[PDB]
Amino acid sequence: VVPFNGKGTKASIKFQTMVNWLCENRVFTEDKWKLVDFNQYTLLSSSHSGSFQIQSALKLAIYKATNLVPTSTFLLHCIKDNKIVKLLLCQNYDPLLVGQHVLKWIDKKCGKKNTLWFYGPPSTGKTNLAMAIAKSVPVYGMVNWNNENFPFNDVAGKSLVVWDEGIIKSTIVEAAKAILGGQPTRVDQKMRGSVAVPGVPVVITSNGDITFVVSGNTTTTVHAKALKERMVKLNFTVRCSPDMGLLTEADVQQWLTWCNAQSWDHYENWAINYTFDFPGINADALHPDLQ
Amino acid sequence: VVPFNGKGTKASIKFQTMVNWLCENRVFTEDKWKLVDFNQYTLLSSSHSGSFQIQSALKLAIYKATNLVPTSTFLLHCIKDNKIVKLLLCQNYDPLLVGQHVLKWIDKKCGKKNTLWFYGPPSTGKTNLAMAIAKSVPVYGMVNWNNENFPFNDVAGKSLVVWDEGIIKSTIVEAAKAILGGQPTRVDQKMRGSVAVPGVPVVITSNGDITFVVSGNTTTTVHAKALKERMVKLNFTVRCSPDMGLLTEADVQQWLTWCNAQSWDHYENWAINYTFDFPGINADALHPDLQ
Amino acid sequence: VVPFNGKGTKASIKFQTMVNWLCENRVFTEDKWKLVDFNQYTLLSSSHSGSFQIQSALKLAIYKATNLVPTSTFLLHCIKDNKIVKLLLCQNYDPLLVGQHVLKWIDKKCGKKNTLWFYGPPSTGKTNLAMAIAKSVPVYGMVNWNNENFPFNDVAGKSLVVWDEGIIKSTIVEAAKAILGGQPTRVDQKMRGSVAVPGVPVVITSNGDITFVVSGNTTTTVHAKALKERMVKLNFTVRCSPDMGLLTEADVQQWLTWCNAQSWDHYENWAINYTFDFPGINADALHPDLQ
Amino acid sequence: VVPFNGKGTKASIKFQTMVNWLCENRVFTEDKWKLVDFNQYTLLSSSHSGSFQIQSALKLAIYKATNLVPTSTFLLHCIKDNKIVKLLLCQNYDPLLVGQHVLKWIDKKCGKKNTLWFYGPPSTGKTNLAMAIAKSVPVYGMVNWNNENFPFNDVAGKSLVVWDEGIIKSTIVEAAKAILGGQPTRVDQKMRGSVAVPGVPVVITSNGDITFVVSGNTTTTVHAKALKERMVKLNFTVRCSPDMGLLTEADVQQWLTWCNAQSWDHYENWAINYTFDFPGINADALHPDLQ
Ligand SMILES: Nc1ncnc2c1ncn2[C@@H]1O[C@H](COP(=O)(O)OP(=O)(O)NP(=O)(O)O)[C@@H](O)[C@H]1O
Ligand SMILES: Nc1ncnc2c1ncn2[C@@H]1O[C@H](COP(=O)(O)OP(=O)(O)NP(=O)(O)O)[C@@H](O)[C@H]1O
Ligand SMILES: Nc1ncnc2c1ncn2[C@@H]1O[C@H](COP(=O)(O)OP(=O)(O)NP(=O)(O)O)[C@@H](O)[C@H]1O
Ligand SMILES: Nc1ncnc2c1ncn2[C@@H]1O[C@H](COP(=O)(O)OP(=O)(O)NP(=O)(O)O)[C@@H](O)[C@H]1O
Ligand SMILES: [Mg+2]
Ligand SMILES: [Mg+2]
Ligand SMILES: [Mg+2]
Ligand SMILES: [Mg+2]
Repeated sequence: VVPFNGKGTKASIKFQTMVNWLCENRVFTEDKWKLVDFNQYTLLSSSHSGSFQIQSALKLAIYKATNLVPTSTFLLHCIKDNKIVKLLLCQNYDPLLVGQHVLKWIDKKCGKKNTLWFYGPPSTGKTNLAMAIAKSVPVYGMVNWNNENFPFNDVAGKSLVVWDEGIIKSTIVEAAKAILGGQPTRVDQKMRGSVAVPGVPVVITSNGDITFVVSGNTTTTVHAKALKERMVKLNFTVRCSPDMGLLTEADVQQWLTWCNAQSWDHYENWAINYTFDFPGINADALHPDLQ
Repeated sequence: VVPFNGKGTKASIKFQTMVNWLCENRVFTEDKWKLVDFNQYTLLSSSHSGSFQIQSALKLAIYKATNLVPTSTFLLHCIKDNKIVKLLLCQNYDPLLVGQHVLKWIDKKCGKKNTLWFYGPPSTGKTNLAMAIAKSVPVYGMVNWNNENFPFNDVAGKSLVVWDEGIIKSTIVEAAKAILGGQPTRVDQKMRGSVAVPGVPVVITSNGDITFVVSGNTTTTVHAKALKERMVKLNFTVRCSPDMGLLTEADVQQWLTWCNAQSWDHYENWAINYTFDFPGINADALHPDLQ
Repeated sequence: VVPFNGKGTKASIKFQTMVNWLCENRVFTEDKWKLVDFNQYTLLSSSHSGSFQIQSALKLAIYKATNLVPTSTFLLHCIKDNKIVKLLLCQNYDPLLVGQHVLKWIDKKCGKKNTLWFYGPPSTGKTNLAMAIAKSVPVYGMVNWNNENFPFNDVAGKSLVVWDEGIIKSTIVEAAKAILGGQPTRVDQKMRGSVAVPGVPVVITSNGDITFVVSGNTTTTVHAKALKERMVKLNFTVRCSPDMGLLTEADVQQWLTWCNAQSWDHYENWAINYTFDFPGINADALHPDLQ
Repeated sequence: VVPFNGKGTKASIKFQTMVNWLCENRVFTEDKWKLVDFNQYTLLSSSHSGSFQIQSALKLAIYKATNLVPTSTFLLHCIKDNKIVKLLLCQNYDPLLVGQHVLKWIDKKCGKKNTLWFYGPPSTGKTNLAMAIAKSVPVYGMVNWNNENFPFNDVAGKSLVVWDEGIIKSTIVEAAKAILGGQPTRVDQKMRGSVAVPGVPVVITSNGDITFVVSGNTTTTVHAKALKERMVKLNFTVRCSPDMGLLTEADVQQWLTWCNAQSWDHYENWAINYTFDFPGINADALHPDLQ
């Protein structure tokens, strides 16, 4: 489609430049704008026009970051000292395959297996890898912030949804299957006009088996197969020492950048058959620098 | 206290004999009365007096069974062929200590540890050992039968309460802590005019860990300590042939009688300080009749 | 169990004789009692005692008919001229096998398969063959009489439940799966206090496929596997003559009496594995009497 | 069917005699009993037993009069002077045919044509003829008495239902089709336990075409065909002078008794296939008495 030949004024060009600046510097909230540039916010908020422009530019930046640019782009751009690879080696997992799977999963290139699940016993490194990952995406949401009766109230405009120490009830199990597999909600179909558009990755950490759905004062098992069809499970069964601090965006960015450079030939070999359980660590097919 | 000098008539003695028969024949409901002796039920149901007497005698027999006679008397009435012993041996547990603890627990002689917990993965023998105990006692009740919002609605007049594959919610945890610890409910305290209401033993089977209380869409571990003060845990890990069938009342009675017949020296050594987790079988402490 | 040695009076014996008379003559409602014997009803209803006795005897007779005497005895009491065998032959079915299956089904001896489904184009005999078994049993109930939101109100005390031109909605599918399989509800288990409560046979006639569950304005197939495990399906294709005539209980009694006397091996050879579709006719194995 | 062995005492026999007296003398309400025999009512109301017996006898007499005895028997108890025959001659109708049709319709022998409709212009004798036939039957009801939302709430136990100056709305048109066609409501089937327990004759008088069903603020015609099927119509197109007075029970009884013993041929052919409109006179075939 040939773009419309409409020509803008100087104010429109400056507004577009400000939107580009907002998207470039990963500023997506009013508080972040105040913390990053108080001068521009103060100058803009002196009139009605600037107040309208702030909201309009914020919305446009959200849309551009979550719809027009791949999420992995806000993930990229000597590896043995990284904390992420050491953590993934402690729990006997291959860092390269996990990184490639994360790269493919955050771009909605894994099919119906839209959910990533972390499982294991207390202090084993789970809300630390999930929340480092979440802090590197442009916008992320959480199920804990939302109301109990509406756990999926706000999923549009987000790059990731985090469910921390979560359990699935029979009241919402029908809705969760829609969001854990990537199926759009009905209202998203209605306003967009198509049958499937938005999509959103989901990451879950828990201490117990979420395949068991609580019904009343008891538990059922009839929903196990459908839930297992849509998840990839990792076992964090090795406790970690308190010698490790918080995981930061730089560590995960470096880890993913290093993973993206190496050979991908192994990954699609697994991609013929996506398994519920992630493959375990090997030694014949390990990366030479990781030894 | 010297009993009152009241003298009964022929009808009173007949009614007392009927109550004794009802209590001795282990019949406590109208349906079992019709099934066992339809002639007497039909003869009584011919007038208002007989209809009143049916309900009065049923209530009196229930009270006598659940309050005046210890439950362990009903349970009591070669051993290799017993399925209970083999099932408990396959699960790395000593049948003798388990039997002694069951005998002491059903009589409310364990203190604050009023709950028995069976934990383990699918088909390992748990709704089997529990519902043969439930049928070995005069009257038992289920949390499953009760309403969702009132799990502990009916506990008066019961010798046992069974919670099958259940989960503890945060909206009912306050009543759960009281009922699983043997603490009498406030309504019974008010109605009976005393603070010495006995309380009912509880048995729980589950696939997951019930010390993680379901709150909202997450699980909390704040109560995990307190619950551990009121429960004894048994792990059922090994699985069992699909050929062994329903376990029966005769097997439970024989196992409990044989357990009671032996010595009672090792139990009170453990009873000095009760442990949350039931100890496993010992290599040399096993009874000669079981080695 | 030795029955209670209590002895009844003359009035008790007369009441028991009246209950037996009510059972023998298949009188289970007040209107039928008035129609059959107005003299005894008028004599009894002259005082409070007789009015109480009427209801007591009716309840006892219903209970004895439903729970203490097998229903097949009420059905049991040349064959080429019978209408039922001709109707079942027109639809390419063996009347002997159908009769034996009906006899085993009405006594709750089929396990999980408690439902009988008649399906086909209109005017093919479905209501006729089903509402003749219903009139042959002592007491029968109808799903159509009950409320729309509560289709399973009166299922206790019934020998058969009839669902005519029925469709399964998504709101009642949970209770429908339980009732069609012969399992009891929580209320029945709690009131009886026996967990093992017998179910009631169900017969359904319909013009469409009832495995498609109505949800909203759509039909779904997520329950089509559990429903087929509980049902036996017969196809009524051949249209019937416009002067077929209303079927009579005597025809059903004659057909079932003839079927019960014949050999059974051709039934339990198939009864190891129950199929969703009823086996079709076989001229080689057809009984020589009705050739 | 054999009556029960039970025989009554003196009190039971006296109660049965009192019930027979109540049924014979056409006393079916307490006010009628006080008006006809105040002495017996006063002696009965001395104690609780007589008060119970009064209600029991009234209910038994009502049931006997409305279920065990044909209605026409209450109606079958020179001919020029009769007012009914003169009125029917002034309306261009054959009195013999009307009498025979009334006799066959009061006994529920007309099939689906359970309703009788009188239509015509103001003051032409219609609340007259219809309320003189209702005075002859033991017990009758009226749609006027009942609530507007539930016009057919109390129809059990009546020999006739009168709908005076009526009109059919779209809210109840489904229920009326049951009453006007003679089919039982689901409540009657539920309580009695059968499929076709009762059926009540209906008589309707109106000044307009009742086949037009009122819907909202407009009129529909989609229900006309069924109403035409379930009804028989007469045209009272001639008004009457005010000298004529009321129509009594004696006139109706004499008219119906006279029509009962003339012939049953000119009706028998018509009963082969009923027409919506009642045939008019025919001087070719008219009875010599009134000719
Ligand atoms: N805010 C923090 N600052 C420093 N170290 C932290 C912090 N949070 C967690 N850690 C460390 O990270 C490791 C695991 O913590 P965490 O990732 O929260 O565990 P987890 O498996 O998610 N726990 P749990 O929620 O109890 O099942 C431990 O070594 C902690 O000491
Ligand atoms: N109804 C039954 N009839 C015959 N045998 C049975 C029955 N139920 C259980 N069994 C036998 O008992 C074994 C244990 O079953 P069960 O006691 O139900 O296990 P469980 O651990 O409670 N199961 P689950 O509820 O899946 O955690 C089975 O493997 C069968 O061999
Ligand atoms: N009341 C009746 N009296 C006489 N014959 C009847 C009666 N009802 C049905 N039949 C006959 O029996 C046959 C079966 O009719 P019926 O059993 O009502 O049909 P059905 O299979 O339920 N049809 P439908 O409900 O339209 O799918 C027809 O050929 C009818 O003529
Ligand atoms: N209460 C009465 N007292 C005396 N005569 C009456 C009475 N009611 C009716 N009549 C006579 O019966 C005739 C018919 O009246 P009625 O039967 O009420 O007519 P209708 O056509 O049913 N009425 P409507 O359509 O409501 O105007 C009258 O013209 C009177 O002669
Ligand atoms: Mg955590
Ligand atoms: Mg179990
Ligand atoms: Mg039909
Ligand atoms: Mg009028």
